[PDB]
Amino acid sequence: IRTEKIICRDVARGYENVPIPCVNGVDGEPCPEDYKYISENCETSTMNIDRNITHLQHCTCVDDCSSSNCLCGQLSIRCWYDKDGRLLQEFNKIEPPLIFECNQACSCWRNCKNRVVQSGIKVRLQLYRTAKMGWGVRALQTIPQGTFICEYVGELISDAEADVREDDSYLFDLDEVYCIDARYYGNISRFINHLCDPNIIPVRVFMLHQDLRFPRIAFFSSRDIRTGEELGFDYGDRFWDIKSKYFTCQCGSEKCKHSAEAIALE
Amino acid sequence: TEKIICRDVARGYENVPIPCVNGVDGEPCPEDYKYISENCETSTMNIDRNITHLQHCTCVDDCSSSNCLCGQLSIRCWYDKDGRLLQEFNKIEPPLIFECNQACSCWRNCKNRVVQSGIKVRLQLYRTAKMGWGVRALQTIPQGTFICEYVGELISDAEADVREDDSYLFDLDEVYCIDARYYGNISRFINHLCDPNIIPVRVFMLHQDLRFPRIAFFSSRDIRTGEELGFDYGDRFWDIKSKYFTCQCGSEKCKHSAEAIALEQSRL
Ligand SMILES: C[S@@+](CC[C@H](N)C(=O)[O-])C[C@H]1O[C@@H](n2cnc3c(N)ncnc32)[C@H](O)[C@@H]1O
Ligand SMILES: C[S@@+](CC[C@H](N)C(=O)[O-])C[C@H]1O[C@@H](n2cnc3c(N)ncnc32)[C@H](O)[C@@H]1O
Ligand SMILES: [Zn+2]
Ligand SMILES: [Zn+2]
Ligand SMILES: [Zn+2]
Ligand SMILES: [Zn+2]
Ligand SMILES: [Zn+2]
Ligand SMILES: [Zn+2]
Ligand SMILES: [Zn+2]
Ligand SMILES: [Zn+2]
Repeated sequence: IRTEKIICRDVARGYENVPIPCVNGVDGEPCPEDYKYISENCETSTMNIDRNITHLQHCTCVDDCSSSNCLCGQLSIRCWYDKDGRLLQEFNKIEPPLIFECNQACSCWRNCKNRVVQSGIKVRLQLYRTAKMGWGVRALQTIPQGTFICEYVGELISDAEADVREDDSYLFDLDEVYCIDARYYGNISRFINHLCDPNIIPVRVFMLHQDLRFPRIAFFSSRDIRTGEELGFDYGDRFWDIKSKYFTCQCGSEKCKHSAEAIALE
Repeated sequence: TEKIICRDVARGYENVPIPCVNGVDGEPCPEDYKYISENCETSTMNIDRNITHLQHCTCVDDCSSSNCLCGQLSIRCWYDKDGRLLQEFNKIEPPLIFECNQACSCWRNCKNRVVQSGIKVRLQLYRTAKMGWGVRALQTIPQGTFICEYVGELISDAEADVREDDSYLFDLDEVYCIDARYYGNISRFINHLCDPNIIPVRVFMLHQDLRFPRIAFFSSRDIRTGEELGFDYGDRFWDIKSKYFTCQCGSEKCKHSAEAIALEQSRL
């Protein structure tokens, strides 16, 4: 009988607001050290991101940015965050709008109501060894629907650079066109597995800059997540049209659209 | 009577609030600039952010050993266990400090990350008797304590050479400058002292682009509660401004007062 061992107190090395421990109760695999944990996106070549402060769209708010006069919220029709920093129930979870958070050009304070993603991880997560999908990430607490979980962080690369990379299992497309590769450099999101019935959704967010070629990817719970539940987003059709050839989906859901049994039926 | 006219000039952007008071005159809270906690650009600066261009260390401890690569870049790490510059630190010609970064194998709480950890002392923007607004300590501050960074708009020497208001310029001696006139933090309000209690140190943290050192002020001696902060603006500042106004620091060591200018002119 295998018992669960704590093999890393924090894979983030103190860079997140909270520790992200690693456990393994399935096999002898030690803490993954085949990548560089980074808390924010990195560059390995000049991306020339527009960082000009005068190019920022910003609000003239003196309040906590909870009114309809907030220009930043208007950039997505309205601010989609409630008083608790959670996405509103009517938020389009299928085709989400671009979220424009407040920034350093806004007249408002750093603790206004339009600063959720820029404030970082608040929920307790754990890197753990799954039964059939290698490493995965699970909730250490109940997470209500619309809560910010974590950012998809990695190395920013061009569409051209992504097309010459051998290991394309940690790529996130920003559909100039750029990609986030978390193979060599990434955060806790590089470990999140694919679920055909996802419990998290990717949302394009803008904070310190508003260069539309480079949205930041924020994952929000798509529904209420129970304690001990594995996190999962939909990798999309590009990932599966390339990988189904080599392996099938092991999410074990009745709604599975990429398993060997799902393949045989279609 | 003293009046608290702003609870936080930084609008929650620093680790601690920086209130504004005025017990001297009717001057309202300054709003003729934009408070920013980190440097900005209003043109293409192209700061080298390439993570592979970062020199970094392989420490598995708290980077308190002489074997730390980042400390060696700085000759040695100059921070003690409490994050204060060592007594033997060169305050006249300070070395370039390379703090640890996102490429080092160490943790975010290692001993080589004082400046990137931000303001920890209680500061106050206040109205002075003779020099307009100033900044003072609301606590006693031991020698070698990190105070604040000189934050502003990054501009080239070419741009600094055509800007009209040069009263908030800090030269990074391609060369570049930090202009805190339109965009700046609490440091834009620090007055000149011929006998200063703070010193600027060039520091590298998230990038190691040598055109853009970040300017960190550290106390050059023990600072008492209520004491005004001041650094030496230097000879370029006073060689230009002495014609228009003289230094009011009041020190016996003053080199830029009407009396000091009168002595210098009769000499030359
Ligand atoms: C971004 S990585 C996720 C973390 C990965 N499990 C690890 O141990 O590094 C994606 C890879 O995990 C595995 N994986 C993720 N979701 C899966 C799924 N639904 N079914 C099967 N394998 C999956 C595949 O090996 C896939 O290429
Ligand atoms: C960077 S600003 C400092 C904050 C300024 N006192 C304010 O109220 O905005 C520098 C200017 O402050 C004044 N100043 C600073 N130190 C001074 C000194 N020792 N003597 C006289 N004026 C000084 C001069 O007007 C100088 O150009
Ligand atoms: Zn607003
Ligand atoms: Zn706001
Ligand atoms: Zn705003
Ligand atoms: Zn599936
Ligand atoms: Zn080190
Ligand atoms: Zn280091
Ligand atoms: Zn270190
Ligand atoms: Zn003086």
